[PDB]
Amino acid sequence: TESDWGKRCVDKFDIIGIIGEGTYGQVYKAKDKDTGELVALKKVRLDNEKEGFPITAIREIKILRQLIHRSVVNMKEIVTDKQDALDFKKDKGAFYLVFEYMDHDLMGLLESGLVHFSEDHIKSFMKQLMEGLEYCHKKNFLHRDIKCSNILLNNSGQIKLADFGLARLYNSEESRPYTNKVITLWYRPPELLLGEERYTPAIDVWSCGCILGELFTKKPIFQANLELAQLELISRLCGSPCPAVWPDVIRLPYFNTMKPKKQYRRRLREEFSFIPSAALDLLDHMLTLDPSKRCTAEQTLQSDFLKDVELSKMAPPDL
Amino acid sequence: TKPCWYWDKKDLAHTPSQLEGLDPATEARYRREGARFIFDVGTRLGLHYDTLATGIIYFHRFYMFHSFKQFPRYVTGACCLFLAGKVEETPKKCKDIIKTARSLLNDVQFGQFGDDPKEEVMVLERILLQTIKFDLQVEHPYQFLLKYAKQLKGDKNKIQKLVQMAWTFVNDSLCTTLSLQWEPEIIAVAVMYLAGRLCKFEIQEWTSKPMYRRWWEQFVQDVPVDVLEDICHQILDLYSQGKQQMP
Amino acid sequence: MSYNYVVTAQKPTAVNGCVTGHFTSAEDLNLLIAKNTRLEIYVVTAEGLRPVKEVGMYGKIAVMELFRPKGESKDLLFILTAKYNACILEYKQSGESIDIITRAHGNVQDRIGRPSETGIIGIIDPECRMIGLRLYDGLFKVIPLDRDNKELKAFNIRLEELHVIDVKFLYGCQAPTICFVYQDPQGRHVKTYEVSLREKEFNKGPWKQENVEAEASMVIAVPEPFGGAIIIGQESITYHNGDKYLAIAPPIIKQSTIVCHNRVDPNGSRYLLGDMEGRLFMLLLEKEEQMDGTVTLKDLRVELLGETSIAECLTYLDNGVVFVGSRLGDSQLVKLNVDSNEQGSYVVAMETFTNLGPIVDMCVVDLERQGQGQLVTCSGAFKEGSLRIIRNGQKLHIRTVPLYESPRKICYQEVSQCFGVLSSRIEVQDTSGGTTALRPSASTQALSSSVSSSKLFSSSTAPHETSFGEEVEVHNLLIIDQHTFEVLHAHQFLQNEYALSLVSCKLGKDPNTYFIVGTAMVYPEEAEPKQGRIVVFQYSDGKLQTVAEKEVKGAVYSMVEFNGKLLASINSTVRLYEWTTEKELRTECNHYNNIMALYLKTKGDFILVGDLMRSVLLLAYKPMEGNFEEIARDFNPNWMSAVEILDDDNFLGAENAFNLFVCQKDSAATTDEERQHLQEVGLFHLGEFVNVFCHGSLVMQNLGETSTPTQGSVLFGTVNGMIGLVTSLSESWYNLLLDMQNRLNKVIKSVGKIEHSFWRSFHTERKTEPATGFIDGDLIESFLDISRPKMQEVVANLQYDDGSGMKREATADDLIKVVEELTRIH
Ligand SMILES: COc1cc2nc(CN3CCc4sccc4C3)[nH]c(=O)c2cc1OC
Repeated sequence: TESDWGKRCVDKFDIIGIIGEGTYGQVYKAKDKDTGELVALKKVRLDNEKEGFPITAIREIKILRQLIHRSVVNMKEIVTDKQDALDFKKDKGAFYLVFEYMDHDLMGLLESGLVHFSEDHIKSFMKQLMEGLEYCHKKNFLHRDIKCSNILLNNSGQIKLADFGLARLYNSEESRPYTNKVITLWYRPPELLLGEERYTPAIDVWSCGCILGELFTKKPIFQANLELAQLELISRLCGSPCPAVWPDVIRLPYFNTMKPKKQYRRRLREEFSFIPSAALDLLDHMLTLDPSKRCTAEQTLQSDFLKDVELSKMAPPDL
Repeated sequence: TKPCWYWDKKDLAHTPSQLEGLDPATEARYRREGARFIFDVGTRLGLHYDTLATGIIYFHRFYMFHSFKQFPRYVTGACCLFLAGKVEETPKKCKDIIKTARSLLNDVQFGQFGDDPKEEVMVLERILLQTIKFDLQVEHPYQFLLKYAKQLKGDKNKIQKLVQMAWTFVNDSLCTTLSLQWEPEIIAVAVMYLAGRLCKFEIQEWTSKPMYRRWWEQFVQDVPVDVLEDICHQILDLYSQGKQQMP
Repeated sequence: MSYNYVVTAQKPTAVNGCVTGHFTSAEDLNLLIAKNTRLEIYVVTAEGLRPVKEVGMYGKIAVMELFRPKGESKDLLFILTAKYNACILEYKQSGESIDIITRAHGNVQDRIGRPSETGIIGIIDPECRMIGLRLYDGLFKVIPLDRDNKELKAFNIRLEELHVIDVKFLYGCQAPTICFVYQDPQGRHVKTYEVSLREKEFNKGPWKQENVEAEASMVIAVPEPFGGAIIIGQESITYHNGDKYLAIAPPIIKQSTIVCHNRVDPNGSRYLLGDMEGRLFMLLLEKEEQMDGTVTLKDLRVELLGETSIAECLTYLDNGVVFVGSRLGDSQLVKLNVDSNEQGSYVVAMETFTNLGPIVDMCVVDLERQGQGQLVTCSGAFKEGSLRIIRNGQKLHIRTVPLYESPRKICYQEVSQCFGVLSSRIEVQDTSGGTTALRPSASTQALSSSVSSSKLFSSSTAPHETSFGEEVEVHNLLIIDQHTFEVLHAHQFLQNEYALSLVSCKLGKDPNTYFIVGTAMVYPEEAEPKQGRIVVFQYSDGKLQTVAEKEVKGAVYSMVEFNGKLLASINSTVRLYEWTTEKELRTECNHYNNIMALYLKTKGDFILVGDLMRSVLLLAYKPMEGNFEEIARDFNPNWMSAVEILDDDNFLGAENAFNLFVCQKDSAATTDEERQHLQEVGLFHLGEFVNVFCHGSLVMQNLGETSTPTQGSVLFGTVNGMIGLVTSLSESWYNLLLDMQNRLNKVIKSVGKIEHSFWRSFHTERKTEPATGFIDGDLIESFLDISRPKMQEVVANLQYDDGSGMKREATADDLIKVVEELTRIH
């Protein structure tokens, strides 16, 4: 049946090339020999033997067989290298996670400098992204590494969220020890820079807001190489972390340790004056320092900017 | 889409273990010993209750596809717990599982691990993943016992007594094939049903529908009393075969 | 890591801008000509321009303007680079010593902003109170010109109009006032604001908004006798000033877009207008004086003067002399006469200044068998199209072959003692239903001619409607003699067929040498071409014969001969064809993991592929198997303009952001993933747009005499005419020259005080990285021009790391010899 994963052989795909390099293996583009559908194969190397099957892949197999959404990438199946019939122990062959193929990634469309996004294109893009994030956040899953690299785009304008390698469940009743270094620095929330370690789904919202700004400027908003340098850049635009705008900032580990040069005032509206008002309000709410005051995913979908968007009119990005 | 993980009691007469000449009593014993091994080892390591159960469910499902005579059970158990830790985000190093297993198993038992215990366990992971068809997410009776009980209102102390007695019954059912016969939701109502009988409580009074004698039907729809009683019979059988008494 | 060296063989020749004023002395009239990164200062005389000074800047010159603030004796120069380096410059001369003073400087880049579509605009107030900059959509940046602003500090005023076409400061206002054309969904409009330095915001402008032509392109600030502004469009010219409104729409300007303007008479009575087809117009402001004594604008008139080169910028000098500054063709000095000549023209060319124009393609060929090599470049565009033959002899000797049509690709076929050149010419839909060419050109002035009769796409049934006046491209293959450079034959391709790739080679066991062209059927409706041809031609006995054609399902962007087989890239696919004994192409194998296989280069059984957005991929042909294998890919995303193979492990690429990089096989065989990862080992901001990499050298080296340390030779041509050379170094030579650059950068004074390290940093809108693996040879070659005192300062405390001389302290004369050896590679 369709559900008996781990048995079908990778022979069933004609490998077309290596589309990317992943955390646990290299990612290949392949055509299905039986149907002709183009897929993406992620190689899992269990030959490491230090801790067996990578947990980053386990998270993606566990979570993506639960999540069904237009804007969440789909894992079609899991296939294997030709195994050793005589002995099960000797076998070191690897496993491939089959995903739907996506024509491009946002970083690539932007880094190559080719794409131009209009307001409506940004609406169709953000509406899909936030709708996907809501599905995940309502299912009590955290993405934990939202980056332009991980937003896969079809030429048609469909968006799918993809790398669930750092995804974990969130419990309101139980605050749990989490890893305080999840999202890449350019898209990392301020709360985690100070090392909260017990964080909300708001970490992902901050990233998606950073993407919203980046779609209007065509340049990433907060680019730095050091955690303190990022806090300063964020502080210049969103304001310096202070007790008045973020009451519980003091309970964060590094609040005394990490400090901006000045107590900068918030200038988000001024520096983003060119952004349409309907969107600017979204950015100010998404890039709010306090995780408890930062808007939710659903609230973004019930915003003047994204609420009245029609996904049927998926106006393709200008390519 | 998703695989079917439930059999009929009658089907357990035809596990690989049975067909290789193992009798029903022996396979049942092996299942209890392997499950309790997973339980005790993980408890020594400080593991969450969900992590213990997941390892146990992997274990029970494994021996629906393989024979106990070809896969030593304590190696399988250790591997199940090892994978369960990564699935449930309570990971442990394989060497630590082996260390604890050595403490708990005598030298004959630890013989199953062979000359290289870590290797025998790590090697099995490939077969375990393929066997459980990479369907790693598992739900357990505990969450439903708590979700369903939260909707009971009445004497705080009588309901808490109901919950703990039922929770004990959930822990004991992991030693049985009930995990392979009924969805967790039915097991949760069944353990509530049994404890209510034993404590002489009438649960319907605590429900929003106090004159609905079939209180379970708001929680799990379409559950016959026969199903709920068959489960109760199987749980108490463990209490009559061993020399412990209904809690 | 990798070590490479990059030098300029020919400096940029395209004129990016030109201004005239009183810069060197309050007395002389100067013409400042800006080429990419180069500023040329001339003194205007009646006989002709006199050169006085040339400086380089560590930046692309984006804005160049002359202003004279109250209290200064002479004009000062403002320049803004494309990396947002701003500065104010002064000319100072002490007898024979000429130097350029940096009076103020700073970088005006904003952390958050959207670069505008119509590019950086810089204007200065008529009272020299402020400099206006339009860098980002929705923002106007003001640098106030006070004496104390030596760092050029500035502030932003919110601008409601996000899409601005053009802006100028207006003459004759009570306050500093800007006039600009902007676009919103309702069309284009002209609007005014007043700029308040005290309030640091805009105040309501002197006159109301007026709706203007949809393609309104340029804004002219009209001098005080009249006041107001003129707006130039595609069909109409309009004048605006409060209540006054005029419009002239002479049909002559509709034919060709007007791109440049310049004021002739300081009063504002006459302006020069130029268009893309090279026509020069006089725009006349007819005056009417009322009894009140006030001077008003009565009417506007446009008069055709003649033809010039297609000019990016125009500047009137004196008498009838106009400087025609061309980026697509040769820059010129032309005389405007009051009386027309017998042909009806008032324009008579005086001098012609060489511009290698856009170098679309080029090849190196040893025409005279002199063990040297000469460079034949496809240069220029439209009526300025030419073939330029370049040889070394101390200056470069350049011979110009005019084509009067666009040259696209060139390849040399020795067997036939001729070049094959792909060209396109513009025809316009005419009343016959066909098309008519605007002027005769190479493809029409061929001795013998032929037209493709292929029936491949003839089934059509796809409608493409034509409107009278629309332009089309007509593509040809030209057979040009290598000695006379006379067009022997021209072959015209199908209607709507674009010639994209050209090679000359023998295939298989076929002894005949063929010209092979790869084409794409281009219809305006299509996002990406879906039909194409590979055509095999034979040039024999003065006639071109069609030998074979292969239909493909896409555009044949690039082709290259591969071990007797034809390697061609059709859109995403990279294909290898065999040439059968029946003289037809037969497919052997394909590679499909590409978005757009724009560029191909080969060495041995290895193939380097350049992609529109996926950087470079190293493929290999596995002869044992008859297929392709991916050796290594560059996973860093870049948009390629040209690629070249340096050696079996190093690969050279050019980015559309004016950057260069080198990728190498990671040479670590521990994991397969390492071998599949190309590590970008070199990063370098070139500052030019490289279209063509080409192995070869222009110097006549026997190599029996001392060989320079540099090894290998790659020449490249750029959009601004710049020709450069890339070569490799040993680890020892790189470190010496690198350590020296750091020493040279501390000693040498930069114009505008621009840090050299900043200039060469890799730069996209998104990223900035320090340069790596590249020696700026133009910096190294400047050691020989710095003062002897300065030379000694550079060589202090220097030790080598070469195995022959374990550690060798340097003298100035020792390094003078090392650099002089390096200047011999070009
Ligand atoms: C590791 O994450 C993934 C990234 C992916 N990127 C792309 C875009 N490609 C388009 C084709 C090519 S040629 C060289 C690079 C590129 C990028 N397409 C995918 O299907 C995809 C799937 C993934 O995981 C399931």
